[PDB]
Amino acid sequence: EKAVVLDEQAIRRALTRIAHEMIERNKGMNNCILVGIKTRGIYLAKRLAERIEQIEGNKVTVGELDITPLVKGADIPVDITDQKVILVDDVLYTGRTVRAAMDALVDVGRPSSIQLAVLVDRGHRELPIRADYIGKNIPTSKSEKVMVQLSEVDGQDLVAIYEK
Amino acid sequence: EKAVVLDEQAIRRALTRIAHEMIERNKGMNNCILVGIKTRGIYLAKRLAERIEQIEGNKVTVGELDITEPLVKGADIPVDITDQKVILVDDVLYTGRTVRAAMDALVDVGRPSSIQLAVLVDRGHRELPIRADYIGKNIPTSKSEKVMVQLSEVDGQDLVAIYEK
Repeated sequence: EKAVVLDEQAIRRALTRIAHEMIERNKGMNNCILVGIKTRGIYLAKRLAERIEQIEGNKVTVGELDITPLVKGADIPVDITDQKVILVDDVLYTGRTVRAAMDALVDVGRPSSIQLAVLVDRGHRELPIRADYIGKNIPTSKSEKVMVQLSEVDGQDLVAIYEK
Repeated sequence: EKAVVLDEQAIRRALTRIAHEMIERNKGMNNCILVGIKTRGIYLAKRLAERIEQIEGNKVTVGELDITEPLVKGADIPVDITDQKVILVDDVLYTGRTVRAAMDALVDVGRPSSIQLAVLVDRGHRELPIRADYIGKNIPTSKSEKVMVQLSEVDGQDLVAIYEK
């Protein structure tokens, strides 16, 4: 059983607000790198970069990590040394994918700091990891599953909760 | 320049409240392991263990990670942590970089079911998306300030101070 809890318009509004918060907290996002995780993180990062560029007239670099968890691959097209990185995640749940991402980036890139932006936080963390920017908090039971669909890969924009 | 911002009594009152939150969130703390970090984290863990035991009548296992860029020197955790709840105990949370390394050191020894973080003081200025689950006191600071915890077991008295640049 499935329920739609954010529709396209809710997703658009959340991303616009997150982009504003990124401009407020990171001096207009000059020199700060967005790194997507999971399949849909990179597409969220690109959407954010576009919103920021439409305001600041600058270029916001987007990279990605390929994580199962094990970091199996990466594409980060600038040197992140001493730079601000923001991880972009579709759904924050246990935090274990974020931890894998974080350890790889500190180890290989020596950024000055790493923040976390998520479209949805579904709670039930298993590590002391919290998002800095959040589209929507969505309370859940343990047995529920939260999924994000985006235009670029699934063909439409929505967030759904699935029951057991 | 130094300023005392928690005295012995404030520290005692903080630790009593954290022990209560730990009992509420972890089913009375049966089978949950406290792991201290840095020099004073282990002493804070033992104090918490004692307060939880005075209520529950149970045994709360205490372990330690030796961390000195943070480098993990070693560990002493006297039970298997697999599928168990671990709480890291930190004196001062600042950038989160020690806590990051500690989480790595745990996973080296074992595969806990979950890890939480209890800190006496949070001074802000994180550099990683790492936040404490239990907090004695939030102490706002400037970047250039330093926060230090003294405990009786090592320093000879209990206090928290801020040092200016």
